[PDB]
Amino acid sequence: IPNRRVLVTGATGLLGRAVHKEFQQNNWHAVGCGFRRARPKFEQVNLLDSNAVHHIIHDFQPHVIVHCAAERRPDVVENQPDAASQLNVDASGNLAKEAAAVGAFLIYISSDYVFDGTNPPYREEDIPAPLNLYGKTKLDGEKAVLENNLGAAVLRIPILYGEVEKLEESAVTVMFDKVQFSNKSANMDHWQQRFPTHVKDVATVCRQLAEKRMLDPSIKGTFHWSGNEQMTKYEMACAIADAFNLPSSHLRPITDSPVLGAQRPRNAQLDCSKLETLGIGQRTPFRIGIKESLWPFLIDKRWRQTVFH
Amino acid sequence: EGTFLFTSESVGEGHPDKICDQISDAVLDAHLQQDPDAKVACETVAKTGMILLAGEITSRAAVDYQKVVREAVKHIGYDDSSKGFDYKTCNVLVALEQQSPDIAQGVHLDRNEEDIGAGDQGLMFGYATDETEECMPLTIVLAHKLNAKLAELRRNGTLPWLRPDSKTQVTVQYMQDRGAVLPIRVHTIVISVQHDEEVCLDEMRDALKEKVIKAVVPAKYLDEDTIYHLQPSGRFVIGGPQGDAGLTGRKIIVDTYGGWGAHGGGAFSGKDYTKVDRSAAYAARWVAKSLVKGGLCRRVLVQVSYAIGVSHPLSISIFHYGTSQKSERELLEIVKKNFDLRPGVIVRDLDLKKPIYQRTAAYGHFGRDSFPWEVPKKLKY
Amino acid sequence: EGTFLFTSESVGEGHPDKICDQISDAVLDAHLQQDPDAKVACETVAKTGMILLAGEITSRAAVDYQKVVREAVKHIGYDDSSKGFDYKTCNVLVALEQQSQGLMFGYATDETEECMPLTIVLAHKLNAKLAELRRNGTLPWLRPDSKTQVTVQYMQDRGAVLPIRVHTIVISVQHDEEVCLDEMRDALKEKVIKAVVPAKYLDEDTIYHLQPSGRFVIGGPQGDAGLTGRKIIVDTYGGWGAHGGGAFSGKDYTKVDRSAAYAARWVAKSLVKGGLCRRVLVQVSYAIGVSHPLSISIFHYGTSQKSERELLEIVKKNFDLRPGVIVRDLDLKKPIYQRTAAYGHFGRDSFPWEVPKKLKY
Ligand SMILES: Nc1ncnc2c1ncn2[C@@H]1O[C@H](CO)[C@@H](O)[C@H]1O
Ligand SMILES: [Mg+2]
Repeated sequence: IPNRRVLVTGATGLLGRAVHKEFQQNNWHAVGCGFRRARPKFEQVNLLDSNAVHHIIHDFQPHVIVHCAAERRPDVVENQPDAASQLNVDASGNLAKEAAAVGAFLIYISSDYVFDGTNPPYREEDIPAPLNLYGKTKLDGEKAVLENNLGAAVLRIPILYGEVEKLEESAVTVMFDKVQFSNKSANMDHWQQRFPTHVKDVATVCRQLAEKRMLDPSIKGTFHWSGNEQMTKYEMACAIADAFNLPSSHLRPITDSPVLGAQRPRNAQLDCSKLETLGIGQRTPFRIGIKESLWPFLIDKRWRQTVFH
Repeated sequence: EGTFLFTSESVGEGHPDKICDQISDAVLDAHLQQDPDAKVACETVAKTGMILLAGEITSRAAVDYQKVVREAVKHIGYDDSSKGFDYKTCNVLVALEQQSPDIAQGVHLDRNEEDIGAGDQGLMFGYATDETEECMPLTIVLAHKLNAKLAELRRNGTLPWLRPDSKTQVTVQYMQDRGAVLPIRVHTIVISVQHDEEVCLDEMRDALKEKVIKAVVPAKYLDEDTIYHLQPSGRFVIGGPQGDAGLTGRKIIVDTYGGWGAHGGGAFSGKDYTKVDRSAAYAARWVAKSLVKGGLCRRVLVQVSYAIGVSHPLSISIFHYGTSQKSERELLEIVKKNFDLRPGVIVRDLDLKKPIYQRTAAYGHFGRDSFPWEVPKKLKY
Repeated sequence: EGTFLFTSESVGEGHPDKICDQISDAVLDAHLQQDPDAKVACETVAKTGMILLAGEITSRAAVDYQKVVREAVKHIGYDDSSKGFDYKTCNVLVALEQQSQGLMFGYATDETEECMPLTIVLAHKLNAKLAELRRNGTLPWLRPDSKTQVTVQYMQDRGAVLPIRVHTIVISVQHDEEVCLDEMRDALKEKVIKAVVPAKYLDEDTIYHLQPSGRFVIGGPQGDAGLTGRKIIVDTYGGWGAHGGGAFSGKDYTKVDRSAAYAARWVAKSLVKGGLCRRVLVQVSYAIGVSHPLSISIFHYGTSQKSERELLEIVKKNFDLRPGVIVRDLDLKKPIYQRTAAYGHFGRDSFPWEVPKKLKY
């Protein structure tokens, strides 16, 4: 059982599962937690509960703490704002309080939606200006984390995909049914520019970063990472089709801005020099990662996924 | 949200049906220490004060059926009137004919070992699942370890009011995951067990929960809502063969996968490799385990079938429960390219002439340490 | 293609493990006629010239075990010592001890008329057809011990399974030493297989393993010992479905292992015939302290457009699965169990649990 200890919040979720695992299988003692339904694999915690959080930090004494749990769906934020702010910003705070009060290295996972996408590619120290509320809540997190912990690291990250359990876990993986039903025609956004990023890559950067900070206390502040294949939500759908040897034709590419899309940033691309400099980072090809991530939701496989023959 | 309960039960060394599986297998071992090529279909029957052997053995061994049978019963632990059965004084009856000559000249006589035909027809299955290290389904696994623990502590001294006869049922609450299953929590546990007259329920129940269950079932699956039913309907010394009947080969779901996957009716115990009911059922398990471990599927169901006198099996079929990225045809084609499931070959791969079968006759034949069939094969493809 | 194989087996009345299954239910019938509340658990053991009976009974009925055991062994057709066994000469030992949770499955499938998997129904029916041709006379060289295996090629498809064709057929059946090896195999093809397996499934490509043992003159108890409850998968869904472990024959209706198995099957065969799903498995979890099931899980293999949510709801209206109710509906005190003890339990029109309840939902 390794010496270094790492806490991974939101480990029930897509991104946290990968970080927990990358850290663990590269010789760390790694503890995951989440309210959602942590048990039996993880520890159960309500991040809004001060003591629940305080307890498992002061009983675990972690040197690195990665913070993935948050309200991520941009729509749900504008539906329930009282809560989204409470979890993205406040929890982040309390976590950052308890983090530096245990001498621990907080890595707050953030988001490209803190930018407006009017002048890409965006660098670490460029001027944030979100267009939507999720955009702003991930940003207010960054404050609440830095104001309560000099030497915590913010790590901004684009749209995520990866080895999901339910297609809704990623805005990439959802389109899948729309790609397999070659009979039904389906529209796809061709306006907004994206950079899909595999969470197992993100988890790699997350560990890579943390370890250097175990030697070098200058590792801190804000960082960008991102996969560098640039695609629309439509272009994704056709690489997914092609990756699985499927027709992408029933896919109509709509090129107009969505009717909510003056409040969704066009190309909020990240410049990953800051990290690339320190030689951090993994970039699994989309064409591969997405095929690794989706074959369990192939219909023919999906049919045979019962409990008994 | 698509989540289910499942239950597997297990019985312990001195449950009548499992004394017969044990004794029968003990008679198999007797013959194999002397004549490794023994033909054995020993079936045991156990009622009040009786052990009857019935069947067909053909072997150059010379075997003291009285000694063998009673040493098995002794080992199991019945040794006084008070306990309900006694090795020193039980009746032992031996009705053991030779192997039908028609079967021998249809199966193995005049044939090279490798080219031996199936010892009879039928279907076998092989199951495997990623839900546990041991690669078995958690229900049956826990079920067995509870009965194993009871013995350990009866035998090692640390709870010497115990007796051989026991029955554990483990209910688990599950979740589906892209074809695989996920043990979430233990819903219910039950432990009937035989004891002597000088203990109170409240002291046994306390012991069962803290010395056995708590030290077998990982804390992570237990919670404050997990039901325990320790000594369910009270006192229990009417146990073992007393007021009973017991037959070899009646606890086959328990011997195998606890009700998961599938079974083709094959009683294992009291049989040698030539009887595919057993050898191919191990081969099947080896196959499927080697595919889960190998890393191709996450859980898989295998089926072989043979016909009497025919080495190359008549059917082979894989069901990977939607869990592999490869097709089922692709896995089948691997299995053919890596295994060879004639009995004359399997005997060699899984070393099935060794007198160690009696181990198997309790606590399940699968998911267990040191068995040949449980050591996955590295696969070329 | 996206196809697969699936083998099931079945055994004739004379097969010694099944001999015992029958004699055990025979004893249960003898008691029920005199005492419907009689509580019975009877193991039967068969070997070269010996029928042994074992285990506890509680009843009012007094029963001539000599008579039961012999009239059954005659009906099966073991009549001369030329055959290995004879109802007239065999020993009958009796060792009965007489005074005065649960998890079961039911499975049904639309792949055949009887709502059983093709494989096992052809296995069953091949043996039944031998019993016929031995009893009528038309094949006089047959004897009562038999075993069929029927491997079918299948086509997975939107949940349910379509029998394409009959891949491999095994029949081994005990014969006399007058008839040559040929006349048999030839007759097995034309008199038996031809009569059972629908013309549409057979072809040049089909495989026949007929008397693959060469000789099969020694059989019945003489060839292999026989014990009650050693064909549980033959008795039910021959490779398909799922099984708890409950052997049936010899037990009476107070053991839910038997009773609920019929209830759970009834419930299934209702649903397939009633259109609510093409294929189905009914898991019925009984609890200690609860006379009702604690849980019912309904895997319909995606062959339904109604949710599993829904189907569970249709069951709790239409059925009543506490033991005390099932004994009533299926009438399980009627001494009729010896007719279940061969040729499968689930899949014949005769039985209470095989007439699909009209589902008002
Ligand atoms: N010589 C034989 N050839 C083929 N099958 C047999 C033979 N003898 C017995 N059997 C059948 O197979 C079983 C034992 O292998 C018996 O119960 C019987 O039904
Ligand atoms: Mg058997």
